[PDB]
Amino acid sequence: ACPPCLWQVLCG
Amino acid sequence: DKPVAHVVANPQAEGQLQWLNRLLANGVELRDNQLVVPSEGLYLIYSQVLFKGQGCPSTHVLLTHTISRIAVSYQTKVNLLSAIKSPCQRETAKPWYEPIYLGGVFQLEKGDRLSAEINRPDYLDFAESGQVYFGIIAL
Amino acid sequence: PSDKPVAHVVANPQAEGQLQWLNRRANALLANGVELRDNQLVVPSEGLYLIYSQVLFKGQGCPSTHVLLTHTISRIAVSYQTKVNLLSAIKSPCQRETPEGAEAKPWYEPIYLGGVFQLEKGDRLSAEINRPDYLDFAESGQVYFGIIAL
Ligand SMILES: *Cc1c(C)c(C*)c(C)c(C*)c1C
Repeated sequence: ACPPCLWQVLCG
Repeated sequence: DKPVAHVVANPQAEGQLQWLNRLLANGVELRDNQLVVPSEGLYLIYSQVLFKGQGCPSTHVLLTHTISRIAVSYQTKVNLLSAIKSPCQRETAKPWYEPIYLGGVFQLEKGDRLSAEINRPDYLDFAESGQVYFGIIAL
Repeated sequence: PSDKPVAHVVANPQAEGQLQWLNRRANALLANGVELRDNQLVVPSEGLYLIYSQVLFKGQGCPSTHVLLTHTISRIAVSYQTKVNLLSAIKSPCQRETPEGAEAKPWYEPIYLGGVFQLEKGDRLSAEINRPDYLDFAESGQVYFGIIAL
């Protein structure tokens, strides 16, 4: 659904 | 408060990379397979695609993925982020996998349209869920 | 009105055999305190930052299997003038040498790096590679380096 990625910290 | 969007590939769509509609909030819209920016400002833009192939038919295979911008003022397409990959090492059946992920920060203007495109939709892989996507986040 | 420090620089395509970063060509930027000095990004305030970069390598044929491509982002502190790697990757595009019998097929290899780090005011950040001879900036958006405060 929403896997881990390098930017995720900026969208919550 | 801050505009944001995260769209995913339509796995039903054959021979194109089609982003799925209505995920995308606070002014950001999906029109003509592009993301339309509702206000001027700094944005993180990102995307990933996954390619999968059976054997290496010939080393001529090239995969590309690129995010571009069309300014309402410019009306001309400019590449912001782009990468190229050739998977078929020691080419002629062993399956191969190749991801391409792109991301970065850009000043965009109200009404700008953003595209995330590839050259070979025939080689796209939807077997890993939620892993082909395209998004933006206002800073 | 974004008050967070941020930066996105791109390779100078006019610099030959060198990875030279450039500010404010269209679609590049230094905002809110971030500076480009000596080909490095200088952080204006202590805090958490997302750091990222991409480079793209291209080679015409593969004459040795032992080609090695590297890309690394490092940090140097004003307190200690010492270099510490934050992110690094290595890639070998060749698995078989070109059988001369065959002829001159181009290969492409991208390397993208990114992650979150605590940095201190005045820290200097470098994005470097081992083989600028193999760099490809034939096109926009192929090679870049940036940061964003959290
Ligand atoms: C679900 C998701 C994913 C997978 C990424 C990589 C990002 C950057 C964001 C914001 C979200 C919501």
